[PDB]
Amino acid sequence: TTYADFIASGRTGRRNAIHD
Amino acid sequence: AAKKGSEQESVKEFLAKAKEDFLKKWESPAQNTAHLDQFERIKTLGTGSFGRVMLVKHKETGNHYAMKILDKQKVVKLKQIEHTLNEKRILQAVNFPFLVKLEFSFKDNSNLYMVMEYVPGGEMFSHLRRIGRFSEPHARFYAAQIVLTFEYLHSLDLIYRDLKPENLLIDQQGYIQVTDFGFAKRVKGRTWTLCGTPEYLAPEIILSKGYNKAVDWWALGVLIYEMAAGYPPFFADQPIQIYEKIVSGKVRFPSHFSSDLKDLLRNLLQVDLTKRFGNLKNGVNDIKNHKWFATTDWIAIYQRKVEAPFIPKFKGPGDTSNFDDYEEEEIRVSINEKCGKEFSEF
Ligand SMILES: OCc1csc2ccccc12
Repeated sequence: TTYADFIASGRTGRRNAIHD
Repeated sequence: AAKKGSEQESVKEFLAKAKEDFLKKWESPAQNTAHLDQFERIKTLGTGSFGRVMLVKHKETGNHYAMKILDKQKVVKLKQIEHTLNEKRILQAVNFPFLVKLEFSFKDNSNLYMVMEYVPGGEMFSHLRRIGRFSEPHARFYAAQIVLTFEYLHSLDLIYRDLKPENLLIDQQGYIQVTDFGFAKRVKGRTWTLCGTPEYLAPEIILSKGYNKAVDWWALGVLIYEMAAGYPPFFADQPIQIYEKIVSGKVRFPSHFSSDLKDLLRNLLQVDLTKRFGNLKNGVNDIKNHKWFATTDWIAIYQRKVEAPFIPKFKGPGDTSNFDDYEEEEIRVSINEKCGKEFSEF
């Protein structure tokens, strides 16, 4: 499932802004 | 969405008056309205690139606040000088129910400080991840507040540029307060800075095209999707892979998404700027009048008269149990003034 794919991903925690 | 009777005139008059108030403060910003020693530092509520947000207690009144601390030297290294001046000048000038209030600001040899209202209910991010996803009525309630907030901000020629659940706090009434104006900018016409958060970037930002307030409406699309699905419309392990998905022009919706919700999102997650809702002749009204919002009473939302989906747990003043724990660090203040010229207007 897409949900399981998200939960197993490296980006379920707080996401930092980017710059530059 | 095109009709201009009397309700649109009430909106216009409200915005006219709001702009009057804003411009007075925009042109004569508040400055140096407190001092670090007036506050007792309790606990770190969150972190960012150039500093942290700490729960503090104002000694004279006993009020709690959230104090954002920015290390001047780090702001300079990350070339965020002008963005930081933007952030404070804008935040001290705005006034809206769903924007966190700036109560004081000041600086010392080492740091910049913005003391804001403490919003005890925690980040939407924390609640969303824990519960998994919000129901559509739940997501609609939050979404409506962002819609009115962007209507307000954009009318002031502001672009917000960092919408995400991490920046939305739930107050004790269960309503939203937007925090972090680190990328907010007052600009008429195009701007070009590559900034924001990867999952939420509009295609025109990724492709270095020069862009405007329509990027906020794209980000609203991402937010609504993420609230209702439990995950964002474009995710991967690395930002570059995320960008590829964003520019591709393809989006897929969970099977539980209502027909109305999918139609709204197709119009917000629209790569073609001449078709993206929020960016057409009818402006925000194309969004306010979409039938996914047919049950939304916009005035009632603004007046906080609508019953919130949930009310955060509250264990008396100063409690932080709705926030994650962070490693605590010392606020050091050098005996020498750093970066004086750069931040003189702060
Ligand atoms: O999410 C931490 C945070 C950043 S600004 C602010 C304002 C009130 C409560 C928390 C926060």
